Amino acid sequence: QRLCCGFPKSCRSRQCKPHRCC
Repeated sequence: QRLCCGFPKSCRSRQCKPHRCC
């Protein structure tokens, strides 16, 4: 889905932090 890099709500996760969108 639009998780970690899709929408910023997932960027608060440890795994999502280091993405290009995060």
